[PDB]
Amino acid sequence: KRRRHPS
Amino acid sequence: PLESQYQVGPLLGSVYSGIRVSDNLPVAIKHVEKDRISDWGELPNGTRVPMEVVLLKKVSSGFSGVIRLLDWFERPDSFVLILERPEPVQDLFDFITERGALQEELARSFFWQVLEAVRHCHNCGVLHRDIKDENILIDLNRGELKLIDFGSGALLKDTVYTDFDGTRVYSPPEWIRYHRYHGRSAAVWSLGILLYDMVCGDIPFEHDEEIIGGQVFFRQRVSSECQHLIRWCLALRPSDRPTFEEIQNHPWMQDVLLPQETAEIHLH
Ligand SMILES: Nc1ncnc2c1ncn2[C@@H]1O[C@H](COP(=O)(O)OP(=O)(O)NP(=O)(O)O)[C@@H](O)[C@H]1O
Repeated sequence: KRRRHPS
Repeated sequence: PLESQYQVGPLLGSVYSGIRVSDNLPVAIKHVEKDRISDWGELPNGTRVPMEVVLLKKVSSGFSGVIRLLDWFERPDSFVLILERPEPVQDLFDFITERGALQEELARSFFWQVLEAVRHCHNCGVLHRDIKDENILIDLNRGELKLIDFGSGALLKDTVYTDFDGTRVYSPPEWIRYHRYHGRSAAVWSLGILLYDMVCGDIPFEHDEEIIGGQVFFRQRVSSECQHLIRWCLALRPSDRPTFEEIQNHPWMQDVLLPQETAEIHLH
């Protein structure tokens, strides 16, 4: 699982 | 003028697609709520805008690998930024999600272009502080990368930073353990993260313990030269990290493709 990471 | 100097369209991710009606230039229309801003600055003329605007003005001069601010407006409760929108475009996070781990030749061309863009920033006295694949757009026809989202940025300084609002998994171990860093050395760390992301198809570290352990396991086949550059960027000690000059003189960085070659070979 590859995911985006918020600030 | 405001709502009818730009015909406005659909949401991108609060950022809208727009066209500047005076000449049909594609643009992106970004809205930022005054409540959600913690950093402010003053433009050359003295007046007090969000840091984001200040930093984009400083780097939007000339051509570069950075998305340029064309205009902006204040509203009672928000600011609105009009930005370049290249078309067709895809951001590097989606590009990697779909293509997987990039071929080294392609990763080298992208990474070099990101290095040129970040050097451009630093030359204008601007530190981005959120370099990552999601803050990079690929113009697919020209093979050109553009940096976006200066919202966590700061004026470049040589003294220590004790504040940080970027992405933790791209943040360096000195930030994790001590809540302090220096700009260039932190930027290089995140450039190591980004490079691993390109050649491996995902970031190396998800958890704080992994970040401070600095153990870089390679999940895809990656040349020794590239593994070395990445390990160098990801040195635990900031002063052991390479300068921007040493990165661009690294053996793995030689014979880079031009943007148009990169598009023709890998994007068209
Ligand atoms: N030319 C462009 N400039 C900025 N964003 C764009 C552009 N074209 C497409 N986008 C999309 O808009 C998304 C959000 O932009 P970004 O500048 O990262 O704002 P943000 O910091 O996530 N949120 P906020 O600034 O609070 O609205 C990006 O991830 C892009 O996919």
